[PDB]
Amino acid sequence: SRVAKAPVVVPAGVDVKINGQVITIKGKNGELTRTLNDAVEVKHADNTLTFGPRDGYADGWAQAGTARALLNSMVIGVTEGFTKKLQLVGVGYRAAVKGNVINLSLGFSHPVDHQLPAGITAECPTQTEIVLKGADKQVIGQVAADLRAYRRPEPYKGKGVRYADEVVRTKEAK
Amino acid sequence: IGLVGKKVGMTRIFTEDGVSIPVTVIEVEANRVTQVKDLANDGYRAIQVTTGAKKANRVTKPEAGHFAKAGVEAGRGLWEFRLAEGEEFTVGQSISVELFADVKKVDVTGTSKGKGFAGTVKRWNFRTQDATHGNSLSHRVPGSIGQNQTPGKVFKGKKMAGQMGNERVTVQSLDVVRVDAERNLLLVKGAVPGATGSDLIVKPAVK
Amino acid sequence: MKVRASVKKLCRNCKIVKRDGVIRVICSAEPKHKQRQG
Amino acid sequence: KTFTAKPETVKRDWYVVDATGKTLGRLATELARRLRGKHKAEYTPHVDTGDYIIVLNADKVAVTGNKRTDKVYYHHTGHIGGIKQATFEEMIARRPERVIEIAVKGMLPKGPLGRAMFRKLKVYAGNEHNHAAQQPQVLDI
RNA sequence: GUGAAGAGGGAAACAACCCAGACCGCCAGCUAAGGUCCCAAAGUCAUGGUUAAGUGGGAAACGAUGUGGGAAGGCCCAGACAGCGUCGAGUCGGCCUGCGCGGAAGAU
RNA sequence: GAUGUCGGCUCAUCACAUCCUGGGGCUGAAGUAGGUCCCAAGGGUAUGGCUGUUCGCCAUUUAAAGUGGUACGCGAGCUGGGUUUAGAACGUCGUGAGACAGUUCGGUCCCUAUCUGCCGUGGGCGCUGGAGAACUGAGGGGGGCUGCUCCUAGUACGAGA
RNA sequence: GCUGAAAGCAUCUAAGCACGAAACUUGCCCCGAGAUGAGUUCUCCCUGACCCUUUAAGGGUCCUGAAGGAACGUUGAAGAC
Ligand SMILES: [K+]
Ligand SMILES: [K+]
Ligand SMILES: [K+]
Ligand SMILES: [K+]
Ligand SMILES: [K+]
Ligand SMILES: [K+]
Ligand SMILES: [K+]
Ligand SMILES: [K+]
Ligand SMILES: [K+]
Ligand SMILES: [K+]
Ligand SMILES: [K+]
Ligand SMILES: [Mg+2]
Ligand SMILES: [Mg+2]
Ligand SMILES: [Mg+2]
Ligand SMILES: [Mg+2]
Ligand SMILES: [Mg+2]
Ligand SMILES: [Mg+2]
Ligand SMILES: [Mg+2]
Ligand SMILES: [Mg+2]
Ligand SMILES: [Mg+2]
Ligand SMILES: [Mg+2]
Ligand SMILES: [Mg+2]
Ligand SMILES: [Mg+2]
Ligand SMILES: [Mg+2]
Ligand SMILES: [Mg+2]
Ligand SMILES: [Mg+2]
Ligand SMILES: [Mg+2]
Ligand SMILES: [Mg+2]
Ligand SMILES: [Mg+2]
Ligand SMILES: [Mg+2]
Ligand SMILES: [Mg+2]
Ligand SMILES: [Mg+2]
Ligand SMILES: [Mg+2]
Ligand SMILES: [Mg+2]
Ligand SMILES: [Mg+2]
Ligand SMILES: [Mg+2]
Ligand SMILES: [Mg+2]
Ligand SMILES: [Mg+2]
Ligand SMILES: [Mg+2]
Ligand SMILES: [Mg+2]
Ligand SMILES: [Zn+2]
Repeated sequence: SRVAKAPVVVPAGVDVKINGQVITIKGKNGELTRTLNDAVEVKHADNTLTFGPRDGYADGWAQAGTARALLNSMVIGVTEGFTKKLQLVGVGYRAAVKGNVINLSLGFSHPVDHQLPAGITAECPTQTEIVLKGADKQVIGQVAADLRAYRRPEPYKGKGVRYADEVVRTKEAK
Repeated sequence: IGLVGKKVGMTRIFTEDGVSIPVTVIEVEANRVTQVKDLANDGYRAIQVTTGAKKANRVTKPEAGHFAKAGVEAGRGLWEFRLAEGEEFTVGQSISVELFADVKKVDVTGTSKGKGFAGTVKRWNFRTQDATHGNSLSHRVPGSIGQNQTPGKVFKGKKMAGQMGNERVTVQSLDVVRVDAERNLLLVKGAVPGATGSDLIVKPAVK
Repeated sequence: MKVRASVKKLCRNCKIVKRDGVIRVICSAEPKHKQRQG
Repeated sequence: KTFTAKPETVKRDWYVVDATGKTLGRLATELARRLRGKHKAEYTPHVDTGDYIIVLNADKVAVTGNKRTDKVYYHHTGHIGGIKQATFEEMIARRPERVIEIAVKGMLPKGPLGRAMFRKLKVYAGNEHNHAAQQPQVLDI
């Protein structure tokens, strides 16, 4: 509603292909594709995209708020990109990259290998840090959740794969 | 694919390390492709094989013409094998026991030995009732076959007396002990279904 | 997870959310306060 | 005496129906009606006066609400414990013509004539039928 | 009051409930209860609403930003509520009430 | 104008309020191992001593020795120890015959299956000229348990254990 | 869990997307076209004349008798039959 109210700015570089509902945006980093909900109009004019509820769709306004949120993401992301950073924490918890597959050693009896998706790429600045980069806020978030889920931060020492940004609630054992 | 062979019998192979391997000897003579089935004509991909030899007079005109179309001598029967994506054969091509040279494990399908009408003790491993302690005429009999008015019937698939064996049986994942192109022999470790002289289907192990 | 007929905010940080037709209490602060109506 | 239709003289036509987008049950009532011959003035309760109907695109039949996931088809195998189930979406995946067939069969009379009526329904998952020889007229349901 | 000593139609089936009291015949007509998408006779009837639970087509104390209607309160361009010094129109929690939700485990 | 009754044996079948195995949330969860709640019915789920026992207690196992429904499943399938005929005795009550929600010893369990059902196995006709083969797979059934050891590693965890 | 508004925030959910168990559908084994919805493929076989009459998917005569099947016999690691 109020998210939908605020129209997303289209910068220079940031091509816009409206055709029914698909909103295919081609910036200079990359290119993105989203279908959209049948209760969303998209009115592109004046280097500026706008949203609103169409009739015969009670949810209408809610669907505009989601669609605006998704579009500011694709306007961002092919101009500046998205980045996410993870840390490893533990006795000998090493990360390593080898093309589009991240090699992790997270204290298993087997080396976990994580194949990054198409368009999501990654590099390790240390052995105990990982840096994901992409055009798409959802996929970079999903990949990082997949990495974190190998060895989730545990409640006593905070060991495992934290988001660098996150905080880990510790507890003293009984 | 697999190959059709005959159960010669059982024997052993003594290894150099002093192990005695029980073997079934399978005579796998040349399997001659009688018909190639394809997706266009038949709706599925397979080869029909024959093996062995049939008396000239006991081959019927309908059967003789089927063999005649292939350019193959009549054998003792016809069997199909489903093809994978990779495979192709031609009508008339012979396939020998050397197909199994690098195969480590086989499934062997035969017709089990016929036991005729078997009771529940033999057929289903039912327990006998008391030999003594007053048992009246009910030593190997099945006991109860249901409940009461609820449900007031016997359920389908109830284990009862009847025909036992003389049916198709596969035994899976038998180790190939030896292949011998020269004498048309495949040796597999352990027992396989069927009487001596019975037809066996041997395929590479699915598991 | 507490599975209860009566589910309710136990602190200031507890939040009611309906997920898949189930009333749930989630709580950022306390794992004990996480609830499911059932 | 009131007219009766006569089985050896009844005129039966061939029709073709596209099930794409049609609500299952509202399509099925119109099939069942026309298989029975309720649309004809010669309608006779003991005679099959209805028409042959081809149904195309049975895999694209629609259902409202959450029936695509939540509508369950139950059957028993006759063996104890043999209660089997499939959701509508699973039925669409494996045996898509059965969804329309099951729906129509439930709406036809029970007994020999009802079964005879059902034989005139020819349901196809695709957009092609093999019945060009019968010269199907397009029927808008 | 009905059954008993009462048929017919309805309530799937169902003495005792609902409608209704069978003198006989009719391949006429109108109604009752109850019904009118197909099984199965008759509205895929019209108009305006509610429900999204297959609720309808089992179950309470109690729980809940489900959703519709009504009457008041509070704060609010002397810039509210949220995110926060700023940013620009609503925002807050009760009351009543319609319809839904969870609470809801059983044996062929 | 009869629906055989406890317990056992044989054979089961279903429910899930789950005993084990599987998945998971919380823990006053360091690890190991527990507690509690949720999901889950695929399969699995002791032998003995005593007693008619079910049960229970006990011994020794097991991953576990689940809880219920099925005429407290199952005697036209078996048993007949309990119990409720006729014999006899004790305690007890009664003047007595006799009697006991007491005890004790002894004490006939029939049926050739017509129908349904179920397990097997044929004959008939059909399937559109007749015939011999090889098939496709709608559909149905079977199967689905789990211990211990070693490696990973005396590694993670822990003050150590 | 991700992204994500409705509800500027938050929120696994309303749109959208990912994961997740011996349960479910498969994969393994066996039956299986009476699956009357009776399916498919390959092969084999039969290529005479004539009459009758309410003329019709009609009823006979003579000639013909295939492929194949059965029957009988010797039998089986198949079987109550
Ligand atoms: K009366
Ligand atoms: K309902
Ligand atoms: K039981
Ligand atoms: K637990
Ligand atoms: K189970
Ligand atoms: K009883
Ligand atoms: K008994
Ligand atoms: K009986
Ligand atoms: K008996
Ligand atoms: K009967
Ligand atoms: K057939
Ligand atoms: Mg035998
Ligand atoms: Mg025994
Ligand atoms: Mg006796
Ligand atoms: Mg005896
Ligand atoms: Mg019954
Ligand atoms: Mg969920
Ligand atoms: Mg009827
Ligand atoms: Mg009387
Ligand atoms: Mg009456
Ligand atoms: Mg009635
Ligand atoms: Mg009228
Ligand atoms: Mg009608
Ligand atoms: Mg209308
Ligand atoms: Mg209901
Ligand atoms: Mg309620
Ligand atoms: Mg009687
Ligand atoms: Mg449960
Ligand atoms: Mg089971
Ligand atoms: Mg089940
Ligand atoms: Mg399974
Ligand atoms: Mg015991
Ligand atoms: Mg009983
Ligand atoms: Mg029981
Ligand atoms: Mg007896
Ligand atoms: Mg009995
Ligand atoms: Mg006794
Ligand atoms: Mg006496
Ligand atoms: Mg947000
Ligand atoms: Mg297992
Ligand atoms: Zn809280």
